[PDB]
Amino acid sequence: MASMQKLINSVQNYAWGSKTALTELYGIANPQQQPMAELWMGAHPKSSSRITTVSLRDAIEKNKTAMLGEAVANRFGELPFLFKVLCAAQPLSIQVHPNKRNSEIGFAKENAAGIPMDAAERNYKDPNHKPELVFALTPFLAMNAFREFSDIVSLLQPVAGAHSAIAHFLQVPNAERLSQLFASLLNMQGEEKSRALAVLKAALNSQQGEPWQTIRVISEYYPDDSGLFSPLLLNVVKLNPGEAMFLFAETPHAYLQGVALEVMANSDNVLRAGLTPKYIDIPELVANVKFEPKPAGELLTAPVKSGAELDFPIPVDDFAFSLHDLALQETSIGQHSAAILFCVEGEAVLRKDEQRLVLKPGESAFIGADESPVNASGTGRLARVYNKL
Repeated sequence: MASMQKLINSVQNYAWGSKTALTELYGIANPQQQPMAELWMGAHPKSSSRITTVSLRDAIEKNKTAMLGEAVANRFGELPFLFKVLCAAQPLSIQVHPNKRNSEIGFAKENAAGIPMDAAERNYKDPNHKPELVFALTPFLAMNAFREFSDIVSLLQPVAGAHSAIAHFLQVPNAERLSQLFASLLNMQGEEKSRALAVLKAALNSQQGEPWQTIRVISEYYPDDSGLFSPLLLNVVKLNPGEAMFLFAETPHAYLQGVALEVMANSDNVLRAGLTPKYIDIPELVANVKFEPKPAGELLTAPVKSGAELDFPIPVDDFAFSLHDLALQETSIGQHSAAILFCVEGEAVLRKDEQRLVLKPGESAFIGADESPVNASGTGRLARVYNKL
């Protein structure tokens, strides 16, 4: 193993992935025009990155302290982050990540039931909650958290007659009635559901702009989904490149279009909340959602610039994320932990003593804790996932 290891990374060819994005952005080969949904950078047991070839997982397993650093070897016992490029060419499902206590419970329920971790029925893979950070690489359309009540009221007007639960909320717009509204919409069946959707679709022809536009787009993929009402309840966000959001527990969100970097745990817990053909346990979902608005001005995470470094402070010990402006003069990039460095744009030259490693856009390198620091020079920006402990 050299000081700096250029990663060979997995691309997950999920059907919702873009056939072109990784190629357009990074020159990643795709002669067969497969959907390319996620590019994984990390040591996940199902699909670890490789180094020159051996599994990064396997390499770390053989000297955790040297590779991870003492702090991470102590606190986590494994690489504590998975770093992805996500390319959403179709709108994805609305999801909720349960809080710590409910995660402990769900994890235990599933273990007690003997559900394999890998089963498609398995919803809880960690007895904990860790936030997730999403950072836009191209303009990125998403939903995140409930709108202020007055916003929801205004948006539900044109569809007040779609369902009695909508009328009920409008009569007294509060958290309790929002919860009831959310549950009622998800539980609509048969003609009740079709009538509600008919009202909404008629509205889509007499309302202009957002979120009505987002509903139109989603309806091309989920034309019979009660989740079509969701943009009226949840904030629709359009991230410009370089903007980011942190997904809090107990909060519905959805990735709808575009390319983003995602920093997340290796193992997470997901409850679905719409835009899915799958079964939803509504009582469980509702018991794990906080029906409280989040103001639009609070949706983006505010980064902090210090010299050439832009940190995105994350309220969790597990992982940290920064962007580094490259210059032709070297700057030192150092950390107490394993790091993954990813060239966002431009070109990065990494140097450790006499070793040099060039990263073109879309390429990444793993730096073991023992090998910090490395000097970076070039043009553009380098993204870093690491651990601050």
